[PDB]
Amino acid sequence: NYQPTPEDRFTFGLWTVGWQGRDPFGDATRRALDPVESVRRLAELGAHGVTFHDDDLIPFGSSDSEREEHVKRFRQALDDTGMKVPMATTNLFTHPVFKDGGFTANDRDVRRYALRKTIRNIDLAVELGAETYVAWGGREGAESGGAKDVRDALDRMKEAFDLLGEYVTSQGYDIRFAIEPKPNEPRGDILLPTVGHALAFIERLERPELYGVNPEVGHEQMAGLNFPHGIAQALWAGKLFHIDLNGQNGIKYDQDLRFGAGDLRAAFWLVDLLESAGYSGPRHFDFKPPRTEDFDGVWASAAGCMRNYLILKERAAAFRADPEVQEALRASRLDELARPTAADGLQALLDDRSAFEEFDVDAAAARGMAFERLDQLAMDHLLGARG
Amino acid sequence: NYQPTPEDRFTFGLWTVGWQGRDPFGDATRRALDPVESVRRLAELGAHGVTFHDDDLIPFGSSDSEREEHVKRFRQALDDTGMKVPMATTNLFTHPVFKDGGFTANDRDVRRYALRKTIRNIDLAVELGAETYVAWGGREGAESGGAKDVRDALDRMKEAFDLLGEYVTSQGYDIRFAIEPKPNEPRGDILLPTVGHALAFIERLERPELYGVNPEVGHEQMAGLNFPHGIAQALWAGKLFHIDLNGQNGIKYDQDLRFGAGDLRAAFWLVDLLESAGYSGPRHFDFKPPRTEDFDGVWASAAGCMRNYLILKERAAAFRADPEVQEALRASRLDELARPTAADGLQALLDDRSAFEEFDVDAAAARGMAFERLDQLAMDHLLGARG
Amino acid sequence: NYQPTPEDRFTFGLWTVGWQGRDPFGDATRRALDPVESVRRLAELGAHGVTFHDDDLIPFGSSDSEREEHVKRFRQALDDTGMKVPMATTNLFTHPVFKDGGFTANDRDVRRYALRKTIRNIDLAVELGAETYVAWGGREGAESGGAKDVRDALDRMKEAFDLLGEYVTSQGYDIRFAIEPKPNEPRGDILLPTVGHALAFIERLERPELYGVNPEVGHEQMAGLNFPHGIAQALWAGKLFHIDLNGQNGIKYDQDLRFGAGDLRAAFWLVDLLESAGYSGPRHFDFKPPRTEDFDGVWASAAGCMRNYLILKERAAAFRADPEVQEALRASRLDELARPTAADGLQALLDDRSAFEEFDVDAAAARGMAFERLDQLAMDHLLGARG
Amino acid sequence: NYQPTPEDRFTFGLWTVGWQGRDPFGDATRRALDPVESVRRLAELGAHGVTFHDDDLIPFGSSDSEREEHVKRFRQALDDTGMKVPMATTNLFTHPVFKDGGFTANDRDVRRYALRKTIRNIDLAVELGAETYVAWGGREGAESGGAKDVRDALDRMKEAFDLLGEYVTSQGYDIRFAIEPKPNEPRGDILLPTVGHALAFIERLERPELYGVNPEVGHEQMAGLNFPHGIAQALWAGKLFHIDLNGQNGIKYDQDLRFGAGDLRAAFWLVDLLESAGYSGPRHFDFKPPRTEDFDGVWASAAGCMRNYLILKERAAAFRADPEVQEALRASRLDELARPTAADGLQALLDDRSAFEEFDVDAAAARGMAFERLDQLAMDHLLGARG
Ligand SMILES: OC[C@H]1O[C@H](O)[C@H](O)[C@@H](O)[C@@H]1O
Ligand SMILES: OC[C@H]1O[C@H](O)[C@H](O)[C@@H](O)[C@@H]1O
Ligand SMILES: OC[C@H]1O[C@H](O)[C@H](O)[C@@H](O)[C@@H]1O
Ligand SMILES: OC[C@H]1O[C@H](O)[C@H](O)[C@@H](O)[C@@H]1O
Ligand SMILES: OC[C@H]1O[C@](O)(CO)[C@@H](O)[C@@H]1O
Ligand SMILES: OC[C@H]1O[C@](O)(CO)[C@@H](O)[C@@H]1O
Ligand SMILES: OC[C@H]1O[C@](O)(CO)[C@@H](O)[C@@H]1O
Ligand SMILES: OC[C@H]1O[C@](O)(CO)[C@@H](O)[C@@H]1O
Ligand SMILES: [Mn+2]
Ligand SMILES: [Mn+2]
Ligand SMILES: [Mn+2]
Ligand SMILES: [Mn+2]
Ligand SMILES: [Mn+2]
Ligand SMILES: [Mn+2]
Ligand SMILES: [Mn+2]
Ligand SMILES: [Mn+2]
Repeated sequence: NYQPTPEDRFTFGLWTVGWQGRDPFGDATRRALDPVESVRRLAELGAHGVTFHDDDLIPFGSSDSEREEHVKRFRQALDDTGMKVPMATTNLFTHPVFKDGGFTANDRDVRRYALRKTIRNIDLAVELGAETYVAWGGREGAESGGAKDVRDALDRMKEAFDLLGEYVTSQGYDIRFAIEPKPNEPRGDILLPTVGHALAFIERLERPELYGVNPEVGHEQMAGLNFPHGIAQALWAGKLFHIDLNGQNGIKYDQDLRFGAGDLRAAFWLVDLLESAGYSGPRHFDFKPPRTEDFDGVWASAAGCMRNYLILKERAAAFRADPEVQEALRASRLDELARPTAADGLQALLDDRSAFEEFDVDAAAARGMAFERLDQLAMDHLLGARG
Repeated sequence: NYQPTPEDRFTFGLWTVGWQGRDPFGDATRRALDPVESVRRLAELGAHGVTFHDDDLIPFGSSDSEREEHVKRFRQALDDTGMKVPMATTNLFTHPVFKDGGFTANDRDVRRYALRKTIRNIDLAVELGAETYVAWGGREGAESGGAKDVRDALDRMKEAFDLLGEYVTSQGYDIRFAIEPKPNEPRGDILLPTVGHALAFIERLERPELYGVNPEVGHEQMAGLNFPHGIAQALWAGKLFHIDLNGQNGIKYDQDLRFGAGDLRAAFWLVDLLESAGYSGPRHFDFKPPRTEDFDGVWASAAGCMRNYLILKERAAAFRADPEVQEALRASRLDELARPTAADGLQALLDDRSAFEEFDVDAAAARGMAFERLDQLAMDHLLGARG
Repeated sequence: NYQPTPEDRFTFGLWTVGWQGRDPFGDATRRALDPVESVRRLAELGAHGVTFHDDDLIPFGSSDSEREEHVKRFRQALDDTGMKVPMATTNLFTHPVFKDGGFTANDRDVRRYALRKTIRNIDLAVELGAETYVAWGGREGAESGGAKDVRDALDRMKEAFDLLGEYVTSQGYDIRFAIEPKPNEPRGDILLPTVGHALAFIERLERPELYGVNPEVGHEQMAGLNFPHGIAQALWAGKLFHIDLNGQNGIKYDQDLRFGAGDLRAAFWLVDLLESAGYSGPRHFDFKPPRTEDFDGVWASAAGCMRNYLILKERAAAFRADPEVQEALRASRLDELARPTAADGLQALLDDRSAFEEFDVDAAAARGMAFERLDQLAMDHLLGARG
Repeated sequence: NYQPTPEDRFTFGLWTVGWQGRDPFGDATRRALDPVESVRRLAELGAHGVTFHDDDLIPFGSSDSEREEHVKRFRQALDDTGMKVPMATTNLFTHPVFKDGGFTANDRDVRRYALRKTIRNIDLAVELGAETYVAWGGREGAESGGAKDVRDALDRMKEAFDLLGEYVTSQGYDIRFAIEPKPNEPRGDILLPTVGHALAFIERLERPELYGVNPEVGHEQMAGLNFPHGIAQALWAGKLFHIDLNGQNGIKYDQDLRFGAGDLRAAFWLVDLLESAGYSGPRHFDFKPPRTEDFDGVWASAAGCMRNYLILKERAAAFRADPEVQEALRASRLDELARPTAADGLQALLDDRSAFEEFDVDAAAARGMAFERLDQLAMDHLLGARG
């Protein structure tokens, strides 16, 4: 059971399985993977596709012809396997020139360079068939309060994304942008640190319809936030364009554990939500096989990502289909939450004495919500302990 | 030095100095304060004004005539002292009926009751001259994932605020709404948990211009977020309608320490920002004198709030006026952050070979940002150690 | 399946199911429970026993004869049901007199009073057959740095516990003490904030053998610590005298969720450890049924505590009995971790050239730990997805 | 003012100022520093000394004669400048062989290698005159629960430290060990994660007198703990052998900011404590100049460490010498905290009716602690705002 196939739409970044294990306190524990080899290994495990930063696919500073050759070999592997490229992104974080940011570097020349590097990869992404272009502003931020005027920085951020929107519109490209929040690391505080901040920012862009969010499980958890709540807000706004799936154990460094590790209950409620809402985008994993692992462990970790999603999907589906759960949901008045509070309108509400003057506050207060019983039914379903 | 006067616009909630010291593990340590007495004591310390929830001023369940009498006595104290009431709010959290929320309770009758309780206090607030009406959804949330469908809850939240907006518009009242985020406590996760989430939500209301945010120092810090960054985003959006000032030591329960306690450097950078941006609203303190304190300690704690703001204001002003700091800010290219990245437009950027083909990436990378020197000048100014 | 019986040794505090739902922002949602009624309800659910603070059983300020009568009625219920009282504790936190602590209050008279209140309840506990007496220093701490000289406070803490040890020794009582850490709440920082700090402190008492720890799942998680690691250290030291079981979602206020809620994987690894190590003490639940719940929800929440332990016990047992897991544990060299590094002694180690001069560092480095495969087998067992 | 001299005993690790700026998301921004150059630059800024890991001074895998030459050149720089080497440590974290630990690696051969690498550097440290040898178990831990049996791991940890203690005793070396805790990073959870856990562990070693702690400001703050409280416990136990000074903004990745940055009030209370208790060891800075900085910024950041200590020292000293503060400390009964609760003994306490039967609980409860006034005097002193 729980065998993935390409129709489950599981995708992986090249940088995930290709992570060599260099951390801030130690050297690489694994050799570099050829992108072609990752493509084939992932196809064999049942993945749908891969994603890339520019610099994962084409070594930084490659000539135009080295570049052609890298793309050609990759494209051949995609053709041989049937793997897709639904998303791409830019590396605006590794090279030293990006030490104070890309789009919001204090140096204007760096900001211009960041835009040009990005635009060149948008052309490549469209050529490979990507529908979503992710921006992760990992260096946009500060360690000290005087270093970054945040209002000016947001003006620069909006300028950058507006220009990118003008570019795609002018070229007639069919690609949308997704902003990936993260609250900190590697900068002390990162700009647009949560899904909320990103959603609010998007509404001030010149063409807000071209921009959504790419939330990551572990990033929101680094701020102690409820990830399924955040995703529900993004879905409610119509802005869940892509998602990064992984695990995280609490408020600490960005662990990027395989999906299902970390906060397992939150993973269950995330799956429940994605599947109930009909999210139809890629189930993308942004994870790092731990540096303890050899190559066999790398592939085992990747497989476990997919396995854990398909297990949780089954459990959530059983939960929602259970008539005893359906009855519980009514006992807890989930049905009533979905009805309008005042479809009769404001004047009717104001004239309704059962809403205030004659509302029996004590009787309403005495009614239990029956949430603990509901939650235990959810636990029993997750654990497969329904007698 | 550092004596406040009413022109500094310092305000306090009645619930702040009036907090009796009941916590989840212990009984009250102080007797209840009469609102009239708080008004006079605060006027003597140099405050500008007070704020209230409905239930702080009028005991829950008062008759129409007890209500009149409470308001009359309060109004007399305001007239005797010259104190203003710039803000008011509703208690939709204390009474048991609000155990699952007000605006987003699963029970529809409770939601209607929450709206009616709110509207009655909006009329009172306008009569007392409040310009801002705060909403803190402290019970809107969940302890378990199945208890609250978050999409439906946001539909209900938007319904409630839309109706309030219709009400104020229809009455011709000159009052705006400010949403006060908090990430958790007393619910396991609270809806709209940060300034970002609140800002994004506001953009989906029918009349977004009537709604802003009332961010609180300690609340954003409960998610480990940078408070001055959050306020800069709110100012950038034009939505900083009011602010709650206090202190918080990290990610834990909501401490509500006096302003300046907690993260002192963040307090300095907040003051710097508010004063540089010309925020002209109330400097409102939402703090709890610790339960260790008697009445003399209560007034000492309140006075310290004001004192610490005026000290930090002086230090920030000295920082920004220091020519050596002005030179540092140029050395760190803050000037350049404020200039447009590409006022020449997209086509010019694309044709500019100095932005990419001929950009010397190594030379740009080698340039230091000089941020540590700048930050030490900021430290020296804060500490009054400029030789 | 998963029906508890008294032989599973599940115990509950009277304050758990008896929590009325008063939180720092709201009033009680449930009426007070008679201790006799809790005893009978818990006996019917299959619990083994109950625990109490002095003030849960005997209202503060009771006369000697009211006291007798309270104890008599409780004792009758214990006799009627077969319920035991394995643990007792003192309330040194609720009454205002304890606002700055009990054992470490700055006022010496309060400290003496705290000792006398404690000793009176130790006599009661011994009469009811308790084997463990818990001390939770919830008020021992500070909100500000100058308020508490911590060295003097630790001298006072050690003085208090030494005196209690002298008391029990002098009376010939067969009772041991267990210190329950918590890092913060209701004080800004609490003394002995983690299991580590408590263990270290115990070693400086005059009779360290009489003192152990009473760690609580949610408390260690409030500091972002791994609870099963902490318990392993306490077991290694021979100091796990009692345990508090509950759930907690990350670094925030003390939630006291039912056991199994919160961090579900950590619950699995805790059960695995307790059962593998042969912990033979009570499985005590210190939880709060959420205030959303009526009485039916209270009992459902309590039942779920027990259910979730018995499910996890079964899953952990299946994990460790699985031959494929046993083989995995060898592949990951858990066997080798259990062997002495240098049973040959220091000189032999120093003369062993295969340990250094001729150690092939590259070959050792290339070996994968196979941890991800092991962890996925653990996941599959937890979820009941072993094909 | 605030010019350091070698008598202030400020020390720096070679790895601090020598950090090249490689982080988990980016390449180095600065070239490698020769240790000789760091020694001379630091001597010019007024430092007392430097500290080293084996691998900072002697490139891993050096021959015996390269090794001699590295040590000779370093020793010459020490002789030229008058700089001391008070502390040394081992790198048991960088090389891939240490991916699962040094002392607690599951592979027994790695554990033996870790011991031999350590012993070789203890000989070097003694030759250079170090009095303290630090052990930071950065790789001792796990990402998953099944990977590390923690009891066995602690047996292995104790074995390793016992053997080191036997080694130094047998050689007659005058050097003590200090364990440096950290709660996580680069492992998901690290063993002995706080000062408490380390202190408790030390008490189970064969010769506990040879072992103390090397607490780091930012590490304890990564668990949300109060650093001055932790240090007070270490001083109370007589185990503060060395300290790492730096700054950290809350619960996140290990920032290693310059001292005084981060939580500035905690820095003030730490300085107050160190100076009041007469700590006479090195004031060692374990900080990372941010990667935004060039070499000029590196030296500015290092200088700021020292400056900020000397400013805080002056402010704390002024605080404690202020007669108005001395009077406040009596008003808050700090004097009484320092007196024994029951120097009269247990029987006298039991017979003292003023301790219980006739204690007026209400009168004691009504007395305010006056802590807020005290804390504001502390604030005013820190800020230099005493009129
Ligand atoms: O944006 C693409 C990716 O870039 C980097 O690898 C980030 O660490 C990751 O979280 C993000 O998803
Ligand atoms: O909204 C008004 C106030 O209501 C409550 O007292 C909250 O605890 C507080 O943070 C908020 O500012
Ligand atoms: O010590 C007994 C109990 O006292 C209080 O109720 C605490 O909140 C709880 O954690 C502790 O277990
Ligand atoms: O133990 C010596 C040092 O080793 C490493 O550099 C650690 O990151 C640091 O915290 C520690 O102080
Ligand atoms: O470019 C205008 C900008 O200039 C600043 O005052 C920089 O000093 C900003 O805070 C504002 O967005
Ligand atoms: O009222 C329509 C709503 O109904 C739900 O499906 C409730 O099941 C929501 O998730 C959506 O906002
Ligand atoms: O009672 C002796 C004690 O006195 C203090 O100096 C109080 O000033 C302590 O820090 C020490 O433990
Ligand atoms: O070496 C004895 C050790 O063996 C284990 O059971 C390993 O299975 C430990 O938990 C204990 O410390
Ligand atoms: Mn991540
Ligand atoms: Mn990601
Ligand atoms: Mn607050
Ligand atoms: Mn507030
Ligand atoms: Mn608890
Ligand atoms: Mn407990
Ligand atoms: Mn560190
Ligand atoms: Mn350190």
